[PDB]
Amino acid sequence: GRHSVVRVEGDRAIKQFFPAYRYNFWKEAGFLSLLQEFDFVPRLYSINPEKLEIEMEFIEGRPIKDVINELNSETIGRILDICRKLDVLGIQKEEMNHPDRHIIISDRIVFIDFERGVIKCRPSNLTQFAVYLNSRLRLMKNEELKKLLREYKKGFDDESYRELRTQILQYM
Amino acid sequence: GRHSVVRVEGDRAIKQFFPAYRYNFWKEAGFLSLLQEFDFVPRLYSINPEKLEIEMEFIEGRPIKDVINELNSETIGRILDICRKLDVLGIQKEEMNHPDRHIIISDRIVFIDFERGVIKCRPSNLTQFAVYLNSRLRLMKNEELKKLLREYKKGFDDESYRELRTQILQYMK
Ligand SMILES: Nc1ncnc2c1ncn2[C@@H]1O[C@H](COP(=O)(O)OP(=O)(O)OP(=O)(O)O)[C@@H](O)[C@H]1O
Ligand SMILES: Nc1ncnc2c1ncn2[C@@H]1O[C@H](COP(=O)(O)OP(=O)(O)OP(=O)(O)O)[C@@H](O)[C@H]1O
Ligand SMILES: [Cl-]
Repeated sequence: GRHSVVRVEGDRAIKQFFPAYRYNFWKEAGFLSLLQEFDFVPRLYSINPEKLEIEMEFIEGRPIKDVINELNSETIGRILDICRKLDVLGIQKEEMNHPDRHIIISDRIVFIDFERGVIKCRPSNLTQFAVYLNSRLRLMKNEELKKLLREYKKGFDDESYRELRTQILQYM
Repeated sequence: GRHSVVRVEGDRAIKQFFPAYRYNFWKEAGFLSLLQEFDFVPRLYSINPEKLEIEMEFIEGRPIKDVINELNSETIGRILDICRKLDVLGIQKEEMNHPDRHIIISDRIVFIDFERGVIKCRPSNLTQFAVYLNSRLRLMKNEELKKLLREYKKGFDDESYRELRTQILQYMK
């Protein structure tokens, strides 16, 4: 169930939303704009509301699904850090338990696809990503995971994050 | 000390940010985009990051600074409702205690200037705007307002919004 068609021209990815998804067009544009101050989203080049088209930087890399088993704890911690950033910012990207196509890995790490984003006081980017990570790497038992995730969600502060971070990385 | 120059071509306001305020260009673009589903912001037409330009709908109306003392309580209540809507959405627009130039009034009510916005769990749109209103209309003592605004921030649900809305409007001439 897709909301858009993405084509590539030169160095740009052009995402054209179907007309029934104008709502998602604007959230994609909005959250990409609000995240330009950081290095973990594509550069945004243009919006065209009449065509529901967003033109942005094409990110060269591998999607997380193709290399998840080869990522070192270095790189996993950098991804966890980005999720924590989104949590702190108030942006619930959604589908972070299925980031398969939406984390692009090279020398850098870039997230794509913000069209389902919503603003939330306590987003679920880290906890959703943790579920995906445990499903793919089988780092621990679900109950142990929910213990750590309930601890982070209750505290939702840097201390609670640093504890959860090191605890996920230790299972690697 | 402004962050931009705004010019008008046809029915469009074109806001061009100075290069030192690229950061604010993106917040203006972002929050206008996130608010296009609502009718109280300009339509956004285009962004040009190389020029730090945003092209948007020109809003015809009178700025609130020019009509505040003549606005009726129904109209004030509509403005309060828009501040509440931003509160519920999580968008702190900032400078709502100096909205003089940034609320444009006609048959409709439209807010402009989101370049200083920030996401917050409990924004201060309504609480800042209440201070502007008390400064211009002299509704009550500063201490009374401050109690009412803390009660709103403590509750922050629809019922406690309605209470603060009523408490503010009841004092109007
Ligand atoms: N900036 C980009 N750089 C590189 N590849 C991109 C970029 N944007 C999109 N793509 C590619 O295009 C695909 C489709 O884009 P995207 O994932 O944003 O939408 P989708 O999930 O297919 O559709 P929707 O979310 O609208 O239902 C991505 O999975 C990715 O392979
Ligand atoms: N969409 C619009 N429709 C009509 N007039 C507009 C619009 N956008 C801006 N203006 C006019 O241009 C003026 C300047 O724009 P704006 O206040 O957004 O930016 P600014 O002068 O850089 O302010 P600040 O530095 O406080 O952000 C406004 O006070 C208003 O008179
Ligand atoms: Cl009246």
